[PDB]
Amino acid sequence: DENEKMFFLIDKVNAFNQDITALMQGEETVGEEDIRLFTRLRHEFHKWSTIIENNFQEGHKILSRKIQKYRTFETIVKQQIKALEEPAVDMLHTVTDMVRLAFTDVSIKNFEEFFNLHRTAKSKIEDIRAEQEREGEKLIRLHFQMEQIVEIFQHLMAYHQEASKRISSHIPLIIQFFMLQTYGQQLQKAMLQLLQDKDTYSWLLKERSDT
Amino acid sequence: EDENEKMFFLIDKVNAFNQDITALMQGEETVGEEDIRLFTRLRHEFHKWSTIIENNFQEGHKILSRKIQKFENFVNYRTFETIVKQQIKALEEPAVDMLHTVTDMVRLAFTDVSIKNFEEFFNLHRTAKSKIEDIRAEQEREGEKLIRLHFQMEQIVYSMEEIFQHLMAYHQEASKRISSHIPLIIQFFMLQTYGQQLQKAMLQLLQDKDTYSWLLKER
Repeated sequence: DENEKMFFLIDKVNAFNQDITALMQGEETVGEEDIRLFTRLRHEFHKWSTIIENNFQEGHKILSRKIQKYRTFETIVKQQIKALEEPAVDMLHTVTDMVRLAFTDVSIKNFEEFFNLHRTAKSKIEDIRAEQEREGEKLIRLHFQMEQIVEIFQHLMAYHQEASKRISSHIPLIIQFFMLQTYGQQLQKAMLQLLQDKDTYSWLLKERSDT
Repeated sequence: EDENEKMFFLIDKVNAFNQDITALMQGEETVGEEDIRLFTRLRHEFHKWSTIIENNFQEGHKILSRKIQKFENFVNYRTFETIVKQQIKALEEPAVDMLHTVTDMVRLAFTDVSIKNFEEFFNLHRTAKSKIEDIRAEQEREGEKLIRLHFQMEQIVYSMEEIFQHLMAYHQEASKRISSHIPLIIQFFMLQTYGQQLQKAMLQLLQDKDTYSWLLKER
């Protein structure tokens, strides 16, 4: 029956989507010395937090060296904030890569006996990545644009600390939102779309025994 | 040339107006005998925001503590999480309200700079007002979008007592961010960007030489 194919496909798509959801919620099944995506992301954000602290302490010592002598002074705090922008974007890319690999490994676990479905899954994984990574980057860079709005040593290092604190938390937040949560949700929706064209069901369900 | 005289006069008027907008953007404008500067009035609004968020947080802690006691007399995790989620969601419209309250203050500040500079130059005055209003619309739409986006970002997290401490950890972290990032969004869009775009829109009036006299009409 046409209807039997449809329901088999609903099942395959829906089990894949359940696996993507577990990934998005930090609760996927993993191996003994393996590690969960969510932990991999968290380690990366701890790294971010160490970078931010390196950056604050260097700014501390630069500002000291110039204060041994005003808009010349604030330029150095703002250039110190600015120096986090490309590392912020670098971390966007490294987090995206690990999410993309986890999603691809889910395609593999679910669709390794249906190569046309695995190929189609992967193609959505790449399309959505491109779109969300563009948007992710956009908002990271807007945040740094925003940050560029702010005896004097205390007024400036108080503002350096503030900026450093916002960056520390907000960049990870943006990255998770776009590159795990939105990426994941949109992938699930792009897979459910495969149910629209019932003339493609037989191709999606083609098995290895007859390729 | 009497043409040069004319352009010089218009550049002086536009510059004086633009330096006044800058004075507003930098908390330096001159204020009446017992008035408060625009930048301080924003700071007072953002202090109210802090309080709203603190109250929200303590309200949320109390509501959650009580929910736990009532049950006491992780199958309910989805039920508890909903309480923190809904406390944070309740801050969204107030966040947008503050956006509107603050942009009104800035629009009025900018309009009074326009009155002060251009009320003997009616065409330049109405031209400046129409720019004040078009840029309000544009930046407020953009600020609201970012505020609302921030709130959907927040709807992602990060014994019976460790579920409490977990969910309350999340609430505190979200509270700090909302307290800090919403005023940042508002100030960036509706004072800094608004101010900068207005100034650029006024400089655009120098493009058309044949309009200078009409701008300078002083009858």
